[PDB]
Amino acid sequence: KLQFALPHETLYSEVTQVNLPAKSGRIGVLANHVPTVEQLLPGVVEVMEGSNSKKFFISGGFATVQPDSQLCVTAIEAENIKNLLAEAKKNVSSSDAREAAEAAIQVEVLENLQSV
Amino acid sequence: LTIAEYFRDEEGQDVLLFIDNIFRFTQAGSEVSALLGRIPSAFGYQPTLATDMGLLQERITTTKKGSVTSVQAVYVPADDLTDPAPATTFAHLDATTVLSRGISELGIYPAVDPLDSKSRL
Amino acid sequence: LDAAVVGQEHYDVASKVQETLQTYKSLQDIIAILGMDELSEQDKLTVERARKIQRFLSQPFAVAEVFTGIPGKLVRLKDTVASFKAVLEGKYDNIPEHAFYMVGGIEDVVAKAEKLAA
Amino acid sequence: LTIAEYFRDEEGQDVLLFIDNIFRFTQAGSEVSALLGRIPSAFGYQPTLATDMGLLQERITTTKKGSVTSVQAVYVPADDLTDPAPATTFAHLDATTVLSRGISELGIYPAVDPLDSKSRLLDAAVVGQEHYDVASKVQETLQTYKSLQDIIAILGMDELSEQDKLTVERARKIQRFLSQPFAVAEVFTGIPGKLVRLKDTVASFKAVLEGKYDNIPEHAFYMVGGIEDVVAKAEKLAA
Amino acid sequence: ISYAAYLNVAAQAIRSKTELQTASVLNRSQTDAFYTQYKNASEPTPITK
Amino acid sequence: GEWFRDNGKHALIVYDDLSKQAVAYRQLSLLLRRPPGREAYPGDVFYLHSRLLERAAKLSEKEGSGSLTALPVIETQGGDVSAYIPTNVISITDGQIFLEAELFYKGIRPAINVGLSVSRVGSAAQVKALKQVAGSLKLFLAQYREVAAFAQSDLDASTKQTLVRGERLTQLLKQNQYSPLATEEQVPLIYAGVNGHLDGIELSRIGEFESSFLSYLKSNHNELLTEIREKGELSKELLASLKSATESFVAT
Amino acid sequence: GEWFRDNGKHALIVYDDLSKQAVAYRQLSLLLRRPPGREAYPGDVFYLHSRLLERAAKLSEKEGSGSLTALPVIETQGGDVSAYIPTNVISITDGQIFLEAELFYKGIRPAINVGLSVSRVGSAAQVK
Amino acid sequence: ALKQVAGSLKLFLAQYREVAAFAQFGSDLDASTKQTLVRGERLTQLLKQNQYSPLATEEQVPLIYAGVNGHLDGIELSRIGEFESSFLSYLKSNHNELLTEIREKGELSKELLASLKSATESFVAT
Amino acid sequence: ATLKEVEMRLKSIKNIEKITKTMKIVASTRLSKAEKAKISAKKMDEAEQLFYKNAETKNLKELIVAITSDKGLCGSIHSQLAKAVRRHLNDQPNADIVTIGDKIKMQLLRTHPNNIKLSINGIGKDAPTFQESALIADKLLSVMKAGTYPKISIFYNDPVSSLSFEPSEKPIFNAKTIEQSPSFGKFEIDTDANVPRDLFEYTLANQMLTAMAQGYAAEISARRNAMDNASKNAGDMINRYSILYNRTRQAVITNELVDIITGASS
Repeated sequence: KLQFALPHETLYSEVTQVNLPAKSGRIGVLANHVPTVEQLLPGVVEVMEGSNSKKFFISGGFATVQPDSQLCVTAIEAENIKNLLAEAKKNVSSSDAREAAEAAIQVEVLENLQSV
Repeated sequence: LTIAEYFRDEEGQDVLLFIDNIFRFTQAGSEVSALLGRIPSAFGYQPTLATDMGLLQERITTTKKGSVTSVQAVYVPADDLTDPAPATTFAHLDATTVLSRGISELGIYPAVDPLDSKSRL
Repeated sequence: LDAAVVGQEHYDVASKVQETLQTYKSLQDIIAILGMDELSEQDKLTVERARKIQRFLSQPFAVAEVFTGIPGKLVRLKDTVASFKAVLEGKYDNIPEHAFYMVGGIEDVVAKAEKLAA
Repeated sequence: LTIAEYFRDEEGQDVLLFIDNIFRFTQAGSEVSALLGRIPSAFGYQPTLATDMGLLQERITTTKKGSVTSVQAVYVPADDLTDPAPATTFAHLDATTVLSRGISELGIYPAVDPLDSKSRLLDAAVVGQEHYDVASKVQETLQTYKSLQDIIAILGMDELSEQDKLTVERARKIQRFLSQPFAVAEVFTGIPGKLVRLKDTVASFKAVLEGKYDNIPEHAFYMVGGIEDVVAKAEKLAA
Repeated sequence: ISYAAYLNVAAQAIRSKTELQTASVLNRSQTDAFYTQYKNASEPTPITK
Repeated sequence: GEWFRDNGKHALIVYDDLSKQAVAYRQLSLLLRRPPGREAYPGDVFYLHSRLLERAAKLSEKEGSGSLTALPVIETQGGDVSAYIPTNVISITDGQIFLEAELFYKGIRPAINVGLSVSRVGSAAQVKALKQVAGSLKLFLAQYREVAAFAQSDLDASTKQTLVRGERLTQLLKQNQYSPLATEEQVPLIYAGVNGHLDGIELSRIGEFESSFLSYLKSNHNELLTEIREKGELSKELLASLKSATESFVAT
Repeated sequence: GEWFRDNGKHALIVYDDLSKQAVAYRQLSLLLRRPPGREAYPGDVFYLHSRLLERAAKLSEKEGSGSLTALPVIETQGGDVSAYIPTNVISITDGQIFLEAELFYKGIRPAINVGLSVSRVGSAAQVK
Repeated sequence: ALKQVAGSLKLFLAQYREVAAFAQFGSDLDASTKQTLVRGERLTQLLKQNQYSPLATEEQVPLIYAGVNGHLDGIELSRIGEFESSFLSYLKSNHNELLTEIREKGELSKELLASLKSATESFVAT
Repeated sequence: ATLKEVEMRLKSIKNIEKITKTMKIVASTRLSKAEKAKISAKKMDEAEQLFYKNAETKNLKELIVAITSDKGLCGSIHSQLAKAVRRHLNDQPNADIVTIGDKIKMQLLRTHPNNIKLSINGIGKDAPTFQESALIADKLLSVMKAGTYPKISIFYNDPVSSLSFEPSEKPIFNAKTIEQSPSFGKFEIDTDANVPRDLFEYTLANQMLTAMAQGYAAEISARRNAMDNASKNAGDMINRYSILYNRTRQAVITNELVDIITGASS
């Protein structure tokens, strides 16, 4: 039994398998997984009932398998113009102003998101 | 009324009398009183407002012969039910029938408001 | 109502009482529509105190004994002055309003407050 | 009026006639009416209030023989603009300036009510389209403000739409920009009187409405002259 | 930069045509939030979040 | 005016205004020492105005079919319709067009307050073409006004659509002085408004739009303008033609 | 009524109503051209009622103990008791049973608004 | 003398009125707005006055000067009355120079302004 | 007393009635959008705060985050949460208080002014979002040094139902407390990364949201109640002032009429 949850929407609240993007190793939680805590990177989450496979693109968060074998998934988020926003981050590289203290973090995920 | 009385009194009929509008009878009486030089009562109305009303209303009634039954359109000034005009008129009313745009727009003919129309009987 | 006649203390106390009542009366439109919860806490406090003085000004009369059903109390001027002064200092804020209602001097409120709790 | 008339007709020229205060003609008349054996009329005024006024005002008119520009101060009983006297006076005028207690009480002199003052000459055919349009938006901006003050009363600013927050903030400016130091008013302000050319007034407000001056603080618009003065005062309070 | 603030900036690429972008998406993105530091009554200037 | 009425013709009479007449009548009456009443009007002042206004009439075929039509004017004080003369006249006539300072400053000129105005004759006095497109118009501005105070965020798709449409019809209905429009110029403007073809255009341009749409309609669709003017009705083909001419103008 | 009061018996008098009497009296007064005061009632409308309602009394055993009792009826307008005629009679009578449109609408009939109702002497007269 | 110290006092008291109405609907505001909320509340208190106790100009000018220039903002509201008479008695005994001069010359030279600023500030630190 | 006095003091209450009524429906729509934003927050709590329930994490100077809003006109939202924080701060007087919303900063600044080190502004207009939640949480870590207190407490209002709400407290556990929890071993966590550190900063942001979403919905349901009661009471004054007006209007006309009749005898 799966518990997929977002702060704005609530996705999943019976499930055979779930593939999550973890620390790096995309893990396939089978129906009787040993309890874990893993952080979710940005990526796709695939819930598997029959042979139906619903993908979801994800901001990030945390997955935990419980003692009761339940999976708990949490993310903030579940595209428009490809190149937009990427050029609104390369020009503001930046330099020594504490603007670069965050603006250099955009390109870490936008070459990961577009990889899918 | 005098026409309506004869059907009661000589024909034994239950007769309808429509007075439209009863407010304009009060106003006219008010106007005559002013023209005759009488000191206006409260709010400009005649000092004889109640007896003037009485003199007409008291004739609409049941006799051993039959009855005059009057339906009187009533206008309320400024919607002020306390203005001596409606106040004095209401003292004589036995029931009311309230037709409404609200009942009309819903598709109900006649457009009687069944929670607004009230009867002493 | 002048310090020359009644004594400075009497005057001060009377004035502060009139001040208190007035502040409640200046706030009536807001109390009535929006209620107590939309007042600032300073006002909410001064209001709560006027409400008490308001009641504390009611008194059982000896001839009115048949309508109140209460022995008609008669309170001396010095006592009145000393009783209201204290209520102004905020000594009896813990006391519910109804205790101040239809009593005599200060001790009678204490008597009613113990009577009502249990 | 008889002297002003003689200039008009027989000097055949332009007279100014200043009357302060024409209400007193109506009031004075009123004060002998009953003793002349007249039944009073409404408000205790004389039965002949209007024809009396007509007989006076109609003589105060430009003619084909000459020109009279007349200026009449008009008292308003108990502030009531509906008092038969001010009321009857209104239609005798080509231009009414209404001074307003609520406006003076804000410290805005002159206390002109910018919505309740009217003129025939406000017309594109007379002032030109541009002047006219500014005037109109200025009035919409102020009426929108006047309307919203009821919501500013119970909820305060922060429930207004983005469009309206801007309109309100532009109106508060425009309100103060309509104040001006009079030369004659120096003794009450200490401020030298500013007399502003019409063409600059239009051009100034035009700009305020378009938003060219929205970063400029509210107090820099109060009690000054033309836009150049706004810029000048905004530099002072910046120091 | 901090795991919350770090996932948030990632929640604004996945948030920023204008299609799969309902009203509350571009309202998840906007903040009228100003943090004021305080010491002994206020101390320093109120800054945007 | 009655010579016209009485000789099979039609005349409009504007009494501007009956307040001031009432005032002179009152002046006469008090001076002649006749008994005063409310507001010091003689107790026959109502008879003064109803004597006068009942003379406007549409005559029968037997009597020439001529008509007189009266637009009396009444000045109110602070919008007080309850005042003596306003009350008399409002009760004598067949409806009010009621005008307001506030609407005026807002820019709504004619400053007609729709919720307070009436024609007791109404639709029978109206070109069938206009009755057709504006039958609903009556409805919406009514709905607009109820939901009005919501103009200030988090609203239904129901209550904002009401808002969008109303705002525009209100704007459509603005007009410059000395420029009354023909019936065949009105119906297409009101067909446009009523039937949603304005909800896309920004409120600032509903002015320049009306101007540009009519001229265009003149250049290209002089055909239907004429038919509206000549038949005064709108057949089914005509609404469909109107719809075509409108949708073609909007997209451009 | 007084006859019973005067002959050692007990009469109850119901004036239904004094509002309309006061209205009749105003007509009489205005037709007679007396100065109209508050709500165009004449100066002496208090007196009209006062002399009336003062004839209700319990007599002393030295006079035969007979008793007149008055229950006059006044009609307020829209619940307003501060009107001229309501306050006059309220300041003649020994109390008011005030009946309320808001209660009557709901079903609470008699609509005796308790708060605003009082007997001033009938205290002694209540069955224990 | 009194004109000079009561500069825009009446217009400021007007500003104080509008503000204590923006305060009514429950909001803590900024520094400048709460500063005029503090000043006007005390200027008001300064203008309170016992009956049969008319004050000489040379007594009035100091109290006003003290008010409008901020020297009272530091003082707790329920103490302004006792501030007045003490400050007066302090000037009569010590800076009688000034009150004699104000009563005599009717105006205020910068020499009397600097002296007053130096005097008032001195009394503020009891 | 006069017609002008009554006409302008009725009118203003007719507005307040129309106004308080508009914001009863304004904050009815705003309740539908904030019940769905609430549920999505509350559902997400069970899933996130379950790990801690299973790991059995308990506590071992304190940072107090208090959440109401900037707006008033909402019953006693701010008043009875400030009342809670005070009964709590009575036990622990030596704590640093962070306020979110001005109406709680003032409630608290008047009672324990020097304990407050941070305030958050412009807070209860739209619903709360993870972005506000996380950026508040980010400053918490930066300027308050959130990560270091032995105990961190969020104070907020829980919507019991539509018609009421409950002032509530919750703990946030730091990295240290997570790691050293009795039943932490039950989970096979990879001890390479700082799962506890991340788990803390995530839960700081996340459970603040949980709190803000409920407090906010508690508020929206106190606002549409205070305004509901406001319209119901403003209309009671309009009944008083409609009648008094219809009176004063008649009295005016009658007294001018007596003046006219007297003037017309002589």
